[PDB]
Amino acid sequence: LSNDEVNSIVKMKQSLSSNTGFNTVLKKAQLQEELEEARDAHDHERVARIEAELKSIGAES
Amino acid sequence: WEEPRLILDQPAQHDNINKRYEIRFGKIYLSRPTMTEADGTTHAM
Amino acid sequence: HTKSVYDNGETLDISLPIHPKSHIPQGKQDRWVVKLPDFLDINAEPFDPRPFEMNVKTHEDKNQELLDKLIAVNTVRWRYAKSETGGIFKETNSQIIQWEDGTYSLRVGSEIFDMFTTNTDDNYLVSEHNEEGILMTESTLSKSVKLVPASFQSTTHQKLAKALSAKQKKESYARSVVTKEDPEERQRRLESQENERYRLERRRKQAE
Amino acid sequence: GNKVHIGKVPIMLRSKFCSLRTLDEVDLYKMKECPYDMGGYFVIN
Repeated sequence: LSNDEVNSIVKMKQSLSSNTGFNTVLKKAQLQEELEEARDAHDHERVARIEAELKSIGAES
Repeated sequence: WEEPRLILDQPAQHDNINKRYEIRFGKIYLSRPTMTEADGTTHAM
Repeated sequence: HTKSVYDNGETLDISLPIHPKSHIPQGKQDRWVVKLPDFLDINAEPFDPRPFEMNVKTHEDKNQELLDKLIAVNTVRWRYAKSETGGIFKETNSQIIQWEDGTYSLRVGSEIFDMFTTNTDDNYLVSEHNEEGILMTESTLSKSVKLVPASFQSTTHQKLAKALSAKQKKESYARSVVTKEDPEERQRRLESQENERYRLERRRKQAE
Repeated sequence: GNKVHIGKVPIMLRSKFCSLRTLDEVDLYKMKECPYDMGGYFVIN
């Protein structure tokens, strides 16, 4: 397989990916980074949506 | 911002046209650390 | 004996226009120079309630808004007061209070600011006559007076402390951002385009 | 004239711009990071 084919297969399985702890942690980190970017831009509307999404994704055990 | 201006000037006669070329430095934007692979894809590190 | 340098005797017949004074000092031509603090302001204009209410400004910055509110409420003002007999009188909101110890205090409303006096010699007040380019003396500035808040519990001091304490708390200049691609991609693609147009330009010049 | 990239600054671990400042206790284990690690150092090469 080529590198591009590997990336395509990984994206396909990510679309198929229901949940994975490593991927959930990565998604939460990316969401936190996006939230701080929105905070620095004084966007009070996006930050509410990002906070709601973070609350929904979180609550681990 | 300690040195916020780079200035070049030129009195063109080649009609006296004094042209000043100046560039200013603005905000600083930082990001979270990121890894850029050889293939081209970038991801959080 | 340092002999006088000027002996020509030349004289100017300049006559200066002088206006009558609304008041005249008694017993001594003495005045006190007072430095104006940041929390105290002077509004020489007569107080106009409607423009003042219509021109109140609201800002997101809490520190600036609080400072403006404090300086506005502490500003020395005056207004025309209609007397009960139908006449008009000048009415002010500021007074000077002298205590039993002899110290003086500037009062605006319920706020009291103490005065600290330091004697100054060879300090005078003059009136400028720009059209003739000469300076006419007015009186002597014997004492320099500083205005100080009376106590910690004074509302002006507490507001100043709050404003200055929260002013230095806000400090964040760099703004975060999210990188989606390689930061070096622009440089390499533009270098490729520049090399391409270099090759084209070299070919054109060799063909020109 | 826009956000031109001037360089990459190494990030001190557990500082405000580190990815581990967030992530709580549980996710710190999934990332193979010791919760007893205190940060305060850089990772060069």
